Amino acid sequence: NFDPRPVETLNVIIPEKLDSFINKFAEYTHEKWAFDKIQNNWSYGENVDEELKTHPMLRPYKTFSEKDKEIYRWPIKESLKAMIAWEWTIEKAREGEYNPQPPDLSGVTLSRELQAMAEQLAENYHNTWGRKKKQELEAKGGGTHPLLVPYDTLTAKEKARDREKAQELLKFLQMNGYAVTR
Ligand SMILES: [K+]
Repeated sequence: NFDPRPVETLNVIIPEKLDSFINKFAEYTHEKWAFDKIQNNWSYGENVDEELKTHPMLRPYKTFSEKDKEIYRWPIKESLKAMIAWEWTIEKAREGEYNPQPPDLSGVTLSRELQAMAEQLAENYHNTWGRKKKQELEAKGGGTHPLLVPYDTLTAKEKARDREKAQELLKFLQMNGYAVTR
């Protein structure tokens, strides 16, 4: 049985001094996506077109409106607000380390303790998805979904996407010299 309760972020305020990290990481996530698109021969085009493989977001993050940057910044803000909600500390302890070439995060090793923190983030992403999914199903007439179970009961394969998202955030924080502790 599954009763997902993602942490409540609505009144959680991110400190001003994280705004710079938020934009850098948003730019990173856009570049990564763009890089993968371009490797499959997508190119800029005014419209999204699956036959022609064009996408209007295939251009520099720097050239976006605030609305389009927000596509990438929103989910990062939601992750940071969950961490702040859980009373984790995020502090800049050290100095940090169209043709997108985003940094490679393959070589970033997270401590066991940060990997443990990634599990709480992943479970929260799963609970956010599961709560939204229950609403979506009810709005459409009812029905079910095989992943509407507690995160801990998921298979390793089923957990991967939420683990990868949680690891990417914690790796980019580390790379930019942030210590994350609880
Ligand atoms: K970019």
